[PDB]
Amino acid sequence: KATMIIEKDFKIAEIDKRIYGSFIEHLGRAVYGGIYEPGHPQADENGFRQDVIELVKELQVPIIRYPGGNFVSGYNWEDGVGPKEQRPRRLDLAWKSVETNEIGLNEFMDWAKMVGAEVNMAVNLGTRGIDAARNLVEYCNHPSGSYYSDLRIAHGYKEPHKIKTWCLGNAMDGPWQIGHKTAVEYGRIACEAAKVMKWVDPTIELVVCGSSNRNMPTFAEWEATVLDHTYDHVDYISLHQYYGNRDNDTANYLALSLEMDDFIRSVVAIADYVKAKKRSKKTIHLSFDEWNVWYHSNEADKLIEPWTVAPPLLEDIYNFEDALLVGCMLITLMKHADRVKIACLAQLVNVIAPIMTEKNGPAWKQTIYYPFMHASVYGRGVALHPVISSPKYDSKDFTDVPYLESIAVYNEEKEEVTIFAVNRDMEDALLLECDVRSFEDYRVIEHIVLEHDNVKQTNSAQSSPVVPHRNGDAQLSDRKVSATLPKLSWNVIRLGK
Amino acid sequence: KATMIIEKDFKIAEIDKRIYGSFIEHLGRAVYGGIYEPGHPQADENGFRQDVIELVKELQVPIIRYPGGNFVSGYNWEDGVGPKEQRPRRLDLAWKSVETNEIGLNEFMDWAKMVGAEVNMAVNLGTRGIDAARNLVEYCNHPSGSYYSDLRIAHGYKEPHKIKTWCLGNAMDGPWQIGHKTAVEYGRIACEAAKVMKWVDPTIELVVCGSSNRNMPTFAEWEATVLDHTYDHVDYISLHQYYGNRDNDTANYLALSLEMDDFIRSVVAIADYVKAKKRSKKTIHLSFDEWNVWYHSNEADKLIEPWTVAPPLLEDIYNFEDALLVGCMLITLMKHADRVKIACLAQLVNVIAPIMTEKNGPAWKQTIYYPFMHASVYGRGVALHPVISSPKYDSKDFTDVPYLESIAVYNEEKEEVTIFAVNRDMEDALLLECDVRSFEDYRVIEHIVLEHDNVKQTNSAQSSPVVPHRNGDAQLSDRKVSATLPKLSWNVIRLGK
Amino acid sequence: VGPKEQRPRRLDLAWKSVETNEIGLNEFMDWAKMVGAEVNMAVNLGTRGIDAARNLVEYCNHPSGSYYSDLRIAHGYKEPHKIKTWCLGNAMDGPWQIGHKTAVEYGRIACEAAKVMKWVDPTIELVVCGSSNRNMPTFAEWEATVLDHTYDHVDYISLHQYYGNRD
Ligand SMILES: OC[C@@H]1O[C@@H](O[C@@H]2[C@@H](O)[C@H](O)OC[C@H]2O)[C@H](O)[C@H]1O
Ligand SMILES: OC[C@@H]1O[C@@H](O[C@@H]2[C@@H](O)[C@H](O)OC[C@H]2O)[C@H](O)[C@H]1O
Repeated sequence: KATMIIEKDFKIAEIDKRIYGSFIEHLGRAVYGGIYEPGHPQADENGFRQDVIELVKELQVPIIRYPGGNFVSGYNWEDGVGPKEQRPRRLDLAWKSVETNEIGLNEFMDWAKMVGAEVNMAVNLGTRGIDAARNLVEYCNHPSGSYYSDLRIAHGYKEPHKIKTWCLGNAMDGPWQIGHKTAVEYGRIACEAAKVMKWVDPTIELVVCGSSNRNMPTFAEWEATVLDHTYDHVDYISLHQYYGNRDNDTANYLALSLEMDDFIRSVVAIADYVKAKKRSKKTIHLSFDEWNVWYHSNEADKLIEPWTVAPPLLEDIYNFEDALLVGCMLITLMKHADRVKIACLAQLVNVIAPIMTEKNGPAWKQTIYYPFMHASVYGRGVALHPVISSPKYDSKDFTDVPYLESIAVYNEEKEEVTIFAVNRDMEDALLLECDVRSFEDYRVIEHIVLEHDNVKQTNSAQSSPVVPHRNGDAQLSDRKVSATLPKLSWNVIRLGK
Repeated sequence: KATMIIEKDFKIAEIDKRIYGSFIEHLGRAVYGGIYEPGHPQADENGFRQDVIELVKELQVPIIRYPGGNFVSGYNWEDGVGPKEQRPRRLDLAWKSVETNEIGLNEFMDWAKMVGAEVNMAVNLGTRGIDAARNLVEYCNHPSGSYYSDLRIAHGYKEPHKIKTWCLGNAMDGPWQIGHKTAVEYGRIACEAAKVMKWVDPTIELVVCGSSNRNMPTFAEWEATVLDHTYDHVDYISLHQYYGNRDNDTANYLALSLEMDDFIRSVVAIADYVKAKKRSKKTIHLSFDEWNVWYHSNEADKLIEPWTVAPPLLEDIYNFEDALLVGCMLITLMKHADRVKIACLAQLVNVIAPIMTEKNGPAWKQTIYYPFMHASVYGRGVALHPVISSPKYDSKDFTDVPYLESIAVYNEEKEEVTIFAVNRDMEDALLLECDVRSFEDYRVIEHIVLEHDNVKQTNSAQSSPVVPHRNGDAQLSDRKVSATLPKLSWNVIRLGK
Repeated sequence: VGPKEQRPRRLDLAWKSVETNEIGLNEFMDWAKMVGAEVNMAVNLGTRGIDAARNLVEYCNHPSGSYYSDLRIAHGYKEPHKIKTWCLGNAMDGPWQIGHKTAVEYGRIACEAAKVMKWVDPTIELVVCGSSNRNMPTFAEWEATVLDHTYDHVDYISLHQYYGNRD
C-alpha cells in the first residue's frame, strides 16, 4: 500500500513548459539522416523528413538546444551559412567526423519552425570568444542596417530569427572539451560574452555552463566560481546527467533519480549562495540541458573509423527499464519546477534518442518516447507538493528508496489533475490511495500504463512490444482515488471536472 | 481575512528545543549584578540571585552559550578556575572593563544547573588556539587520571561537566574582534581545534563561527571558506542577527523577520554547497546563536568610562513593538526547524535582555520576555508547514509582507496544537480561519494575546503595562478555528483533546 | 625531564593513551648509550614551534652557563648530549596528525625552526619532513614546496614507506 495527498493549495510552482525541451547536436546521424535526408521518400522540399517532423510534434517539444554540445566548442558559425559552394568541409574534433556544413544555423531554424520549437542556440567559447558571440547574436536577431544583419538578409532570411535563449559555450570543465577552460577562465569569457550579446539584444537570456557531470573533480567548486564571475549578466546555470545500468542491477538503476534530486538541490544551493554573496535580488534558475539514459552504444562506437560523414554514433537502443528511469527523471524535474525552468532530453533524433530512423526507411519510437510524450502532453500546469507515504527498499548505492515515485500536476485552465507514478517494485503491485478532497467533482478520465514483463525488451523498426495501454484500474470513491500500479510500471492517472 | 491549512501530514520538522536557548557573556551586568550578586538579600549560599533563577526557569531555556561573545577571544579559562586568591584581575579588551574572574567556568556550571540549562561553551581562538582548546575540553569532560581532569576534581568538581556543544571561538571576521582572523586563518585553526577537542571527547558537537552579521563585507564568502576548511569535523555553523527601529518605521520594522528568513535560507544554501563539494553524507545545521533587538542603549554606552568593574552596558529597555518583532523572529526560527537546531536569545540577563535587575533590588520582565516564554513553553513538538493565504503590504525595504506571520506546532505526546501568530496590521484586526480537519476531537483551550495601544510603551521595575491576557476569541467549530487577531498583536492559540 | 614527581600525566592524542612521562629524553639518552646508538631527536612542530625548538637544542647540546643548559646539569646530566641529527617535526601532511600543516605552513615553520636550532649549535644536521607516504594526495608537491622553503637550512628530506600483503 502507498498513500498520497493531492492538495490543491500545497503547490511547488507553475511548470515552465521548457522542461520538456530537447537537443540536437551535429553528432552522428542526428542531423544528417535524422532531421535532414534529401532523397528520402518522406523528405519535404527543403530535404527534411516529414515522418520525423510528425514524431517530434507529437512530443510537443517547446525548445531545442543546438548545435552542441562538444561540437560547438570547435565550430565556426560562418562555415554553415551562405551559399553551399563556399561552405568548407571541416574536421570536427569532438566526434572525429568530417562535417560538410550542408546544414547550418539558418536551415536548422527552418526545421525548428516546422516542429513548432524555439531554438536554444549555443555559441562557441572554446576556440572562439566574445567577438564571434556578439556577431552571431547580431546576425540572428538584429533587424537590418548592419553588416551582419544585412548578411542574414542576403542569405535569404529577411526577418531576424529572434532567438531568446542562448548557451554561453558548452561545458568546458571537461578535459575532453575543445578549448577546455578552468572555472575562472570560463567565468571571465562567459561574463564578457554575456555582456556584448545582451548589448546587441537586451531581450535575450543567457545560460552559463555548469559541470559536465556530477562526478567531475571540480563539481560544485565550478558552479560557485562561474556564478561569481557571471551572476549579474546571466539567467540560468546548466546541469548535465546521464545514467546507465552497467552492472545489470535494476533495483539500484531505478533509484538513480534520487541522485538527480540531490544534484538539482545542490546546484540550486550554489546559485543561492552566490546570490547572497552578491546581495543580488535576482534568482538564478537551472537549465537541465542534457539528461538521458546513455550507455548501450559505448562498445559499438569504439569501432567507428575517424573522419567519416555522419557516422552512426551514440545509437542506444532503449529498453523498458530505461523508460521507467526516464519516467522517474521527469517526475524529478517536475518536483523541482520552482527552480528548473528549462530541460533538454539529450538528444532528440538517432543520438541517444526517443526517435530513431533508417536510411530510405522508417522512423520509430523508442521505449523512452512514451513517458516523455506523456509528461510533455499531460504535465502542463502547477506541480503540487507530494505528501507520500510509501514502502521502501535499499539497494547497492541508496537507502530508503520509495517504491513509489510520483507527483500530481494541476491544470486549472483545463480543470485537470494528472498523477504521474512509477512503481519501482520488481515483484509486487502497489495499491495507491490518493486523497483528492481538495478537488471537488473530479472524476477519473483515464489510467494509462506502460509495463512489460521483460525489462530488457526494446522496440525496433519492425515491432514495438513496449507500448502504453489504457487498462489501468484507477477509480474515484468518496474523495479518494484508488489505483493499482503494476510491478515495474509507469502510470498516468488523469482526473478532470 | 487570512486563511491557513493546519495539516498534521504537512510537516517541516521536529523542533529542537535548543532553538529556545540563550546566552550570557562576561559583559556589563550580565554576570556581576545579574546572575551573581553576593550582597543581595535574595542571593543563595553561592551568591546567585534566586529571583533571577526563577525568572530563567520560567522561560525553560534548555541551553545557554557562555562566556562569549567578544569577551572570549581575549580570555584565559585558567584565570577563572581554582582558589579565588590566585585568580588575576584582567583587562577585558572587548568591553574595556576590568574582569575580576570572581566568576569563572565552574561557578557558571553551578548556576546553569540551578536554572536547568546545559551550557554551550566557547573556546578562545583569538589570542589562543588548539592547545588551550583540548586542555579545556579535558578539564571539563575527562573523568580523572590526567593533569587537567584531576585539576577540576581538586578545584571541587569531582564529576565532569560533560559539556556537549562547544563554540569554536567567537565570530572572528570582525575587525573589532580580539585576534581577528580571515576566513582561511579561522578555518584552519577551527579545523585543528575541532580535531583535538573531538579526540579528547568524541561525544561532543562543534559549532563553527559564521559571520558576525549579514552586512559584513565577507558575508557568505566567509561561511563557504570556513566550511570548506572544517566540514568533516564540525556539526553546525552559526549566524548572528540584531535589529533596531532607528528610523521610527513600525511597518518596516515588523517586516524584518522576512530578511531573517532569507539570511537563514542563504546560510543553509552555503552548507549544502560545501556538502556537495565534499561529497559528504553529513548535513550541517545552523546555530542562530545570537539574535535579538538591540539599539536603544547605543548612546548611553558611549559615555561609560573604561576600566570599571561591571559597567551598565547594553541595557536596552524594550517596548511593545520590539516584542512583536521578537515574536516574528521566533516564528521564523520555528519555520526553519528542519535546519536551525540551536538558537540563543542574546542575552539572558541585563545585557539586551528579557530579564533586568537593580542592585539590591528587584528583577523584572521586559516586554520581550513574554513572546519568548510562550514560544519556549508552548512550542515543543513538530513544526507544521503553513499554507497561508494572507493579505500583504509594501514598506520601504520589503514588498508583499504578509500581515499574518504564523505557524502551528503539533505536540503528539500532549495531544496539543499551538498556533503562534502575529498580526502586523497597524490599524485593523485580522480574521484568521484555520482548517484543522486533520485534527479530530480538538477544542480551544485558550487564546493568549499580547497587545498595547502604544508601540513605544516599556515595562519597568515599578509597573508592567505590557503583559499578556487570555481573552482571545478563538473558537473551533466544524473542523475550523476562527480567531480575531487584534491589530499589532502577538497571539498564542492553544488547542487540545 | 626533571624529578619524576613533577612530571605530568598527559593525554597522548596520537595513540589515545595516557603518557606518564616516567621515561623522557634524558632516560632515553641513557638507554641509547647502553646499546651504542646515537639519537636522531625530533622536535614538536605540531602544537609547538621555534621557541621550543631552540630551547630543546640548548638543553641537550649547550655545555653550561645558560638557563636551559644549567637545567640539564641540575637534572643530573653534566655533559651535554651533543645530539647531531634532528627531525624538524614529524610528517605534518597527514590529516591525522596533531597540528597538521600545509606544505607552505610547514615549510615556513621548519625554516624558522631550523635557523634557531643551528644558531644554538651549528654542528647539527636537520631533517625536513617529506610526505607520510607515497600515496598522499600532496605527494611530491609537498616535498618540492617544503624544500623551496627550507633548502639552505637543512641537510636531508625524509621519506616513509610501509608495506603489507593484504591480498
Ligand atoms: O549529448 C552528447 C554529448 O554529451 C556531452 O558529453 C560528455 C561526454 O562526451 C563525456 O565523455 O562524458 C560526459 C558527457 O557529459 C556533451 O555536452 C554532448 O556533446
Ligand atoms: O551579544 C553582544 C555581542 O554581540 C556581538 O558583537 C558585535 C558588536 O560588538 C558589533 O559592534 O556589532 C555586531 C555584533 O555582532 C558579539 O558576538 C557579542 O559579544
